[PDB]
Amino acid sequence: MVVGWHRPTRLHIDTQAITENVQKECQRLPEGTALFAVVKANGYGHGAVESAKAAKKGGATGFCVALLDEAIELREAGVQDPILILSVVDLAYVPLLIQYDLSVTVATQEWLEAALQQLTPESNTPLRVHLKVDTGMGRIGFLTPEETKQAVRFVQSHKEFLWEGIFTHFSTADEIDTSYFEKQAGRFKAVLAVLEELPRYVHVSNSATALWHPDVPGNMIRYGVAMYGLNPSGNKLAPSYALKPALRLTSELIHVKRLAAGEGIGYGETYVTEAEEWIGTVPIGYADGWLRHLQGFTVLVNGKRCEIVGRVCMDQCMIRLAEEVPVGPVVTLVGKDGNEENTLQMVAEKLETIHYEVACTFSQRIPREYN
Amino acid sequence: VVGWHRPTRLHIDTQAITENVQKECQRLPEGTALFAVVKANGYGHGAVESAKAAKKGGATGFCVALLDEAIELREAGVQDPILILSVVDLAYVPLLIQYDLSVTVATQEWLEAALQQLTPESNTPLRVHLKVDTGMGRIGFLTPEETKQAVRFVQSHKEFLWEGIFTHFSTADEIDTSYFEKQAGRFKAVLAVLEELPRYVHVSNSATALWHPDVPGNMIRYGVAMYGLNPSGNKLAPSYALKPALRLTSELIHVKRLAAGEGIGYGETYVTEAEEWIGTVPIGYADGWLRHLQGFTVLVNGKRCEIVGRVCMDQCMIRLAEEVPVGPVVTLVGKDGNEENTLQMVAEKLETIHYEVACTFSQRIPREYN
Ligand SMILES: Cc1ncc(COP(=O)(O)O)c(C=O)c1O
Ligand SMILES: Cc1ncc(COP(=O)(O)O)c(C=O)c1O
Repeated sequence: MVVGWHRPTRLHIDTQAITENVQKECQRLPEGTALFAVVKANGYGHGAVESAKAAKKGGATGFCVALLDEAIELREAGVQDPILILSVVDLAYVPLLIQYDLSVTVATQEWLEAALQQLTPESNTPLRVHLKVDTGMGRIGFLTPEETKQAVRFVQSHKEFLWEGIFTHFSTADEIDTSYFEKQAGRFKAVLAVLEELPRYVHVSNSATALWHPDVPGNMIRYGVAMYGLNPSGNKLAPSYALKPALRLTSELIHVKRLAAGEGIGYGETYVTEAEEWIGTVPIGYADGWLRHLQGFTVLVNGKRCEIVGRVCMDQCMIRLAEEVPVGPVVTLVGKDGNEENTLQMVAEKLETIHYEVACTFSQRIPREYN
Repeated sequence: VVGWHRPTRLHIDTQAITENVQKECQRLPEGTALFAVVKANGYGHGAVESAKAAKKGGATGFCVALLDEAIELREAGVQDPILILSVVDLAYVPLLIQYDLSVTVATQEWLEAALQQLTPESNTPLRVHLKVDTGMGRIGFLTPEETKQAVRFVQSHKEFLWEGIFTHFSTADEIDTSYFEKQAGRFKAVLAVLEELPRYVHVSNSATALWHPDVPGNMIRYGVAMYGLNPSGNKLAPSYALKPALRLTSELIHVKRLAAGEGIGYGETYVTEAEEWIGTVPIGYADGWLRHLQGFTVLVNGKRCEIVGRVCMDQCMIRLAEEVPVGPVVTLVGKDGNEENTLQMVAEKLETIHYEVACTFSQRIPREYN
């Protein structure tokens, strides 16, 4: 697939915003605490490499990725810092981990026992492994205190290995009620407790934890959404410091026409003109990530809100303009214009999801520009 | 970034796309041509590999939405006619000319302006396809009086060619054919002022081709049907057996048994009602597998497995029946045993149409062909 360069639709990524967002968080964490920038899913749709480079200038000394291929892309970009693949890697790819000196998470001894084989008798390239203990997310990890204790000692029983860290992940750190959270921490504590040695990286925090549960054991935080300026808790809580939106979505009217009252517009004729109306055509559709369920949403033109009317097409949608306008004026889908602003949170709410998903859904067909 | 190292894949059955195009071509007046619309990267399946498959099947032309897309096709070796269905900014007229691409024209001014930039020259015309708006409400000339001036203008200057004219139906798949007839009537009008017609007079898409085969015109823009999807969703039965060409797969990468009353996934939305085996599948909403796919069930060893707990950005959890090890294949879309998952179903869950599900599957999921 290609990216719509010759089309007015565009995604603007304010890099400095990321940097600012990262710097400010670094300032609120102890001097013995590292900031790892998690840029998975192509930097949550903003672009990994750039998010990665912007995150570094802010104080980040490590990176968190979700796939082997994503960790490799960073290396290929010149990223020379620790990179942690947040999930289970296929044994068939162990050698790749050694080649790019990537850090992997381990969730079972089975993987480690098999990983040992296919691993040089004494390699000068030990495999950096972070053991994940699952005290509540229910996804992956050891359900120790005993299981981890066995995993760790096994990891140290072999020069082929090198355990960089041990971590857990909270499922409700963005929740008003903190009862469940406190339980996960208990399970993590119960469990470093059974050990006698600790790796260099003991991490448990994500954006939400870092913002609302600061006084929590650990020396390294995995900073995600917050660095792109998005409130990790939707609109349930206020960040500890003013985040700064890094994503803007722009397009332009490429056709403007007046329709008589009583005319149907779009598929299924879900909409019918109520009177003389000015309808403008915008070159962005669901195939670009501007989902169909966005119909009643309003975008910006010349500082005024305009209702998308009618079914959102695959490659475009229609907005009822306020007053007659030529084609060409810029249409702000996400971002500020005049006294009005469209937040990714707003789009998420219209879609009944979280901005996490909205940002990740924006197709690659939409060119991203960084400044 | 393509996740080639992740056990998650998208299987495109090109032979299927080919067969779908063929059967259409056979029930077609034959004299009438079939143009394969492959915008949005072949509706998520891959534009080039789809086009190529549709040509083997009988397609003698292509429909794209973006100038960029048309150039992908050309640079890929496609010498057949490529029609850009949207309006192309004037500043890119030279490129249309360069790659000899057909362009949609929905206004008079565009034509008058493009003329100046055109010639000055006497070599290759600008293949124009005029579009009248008789209902959709999107782009195009909205009266028969207009377009008349258009074709009149186009046929006057040797810079253009007027390769065709068309319109687009908005409800060609609704059981109620009311609004469909209206549009057909207006496009009828319309033609009923022109004393000549261009090489192509297209009007129908998947839906109308499948249910309104008797509508006038000599070429159809075959869209979703070639991909094996019911253009009406589940409202009408396809005029012929469509073979879906898309399949989505992955595999279990972590299996475990949880105690009763154990929470799973963000917000702790799911709680074990008793000891059970949970599975972890490497695919989440960042791949297009949306959060609202929560209650949905996938297939492993020919058995439904409910996706429990929240869907994460990169993966999700499923409840397994028997226990079992890591490695089994997970069919999110397709057949497995006697069970089957359709985009339709996936569409039903998300509460939208398969068109959308297809186009949302992230670039991060490797497409494999055969
Ligand atoms: C294990 C893990 N930690 C941290 C993050 C980041 O959390 P958040 O994006 O809320 O800050 C994610 C990223 O994909 C992750 O799954
Ligand atoms: C004008 C036109 N015809 C055909 C296709 C739609 O064909 P189908 O409805 O079969 O998907 C498209 C979409 O890109 C198009 O807009």
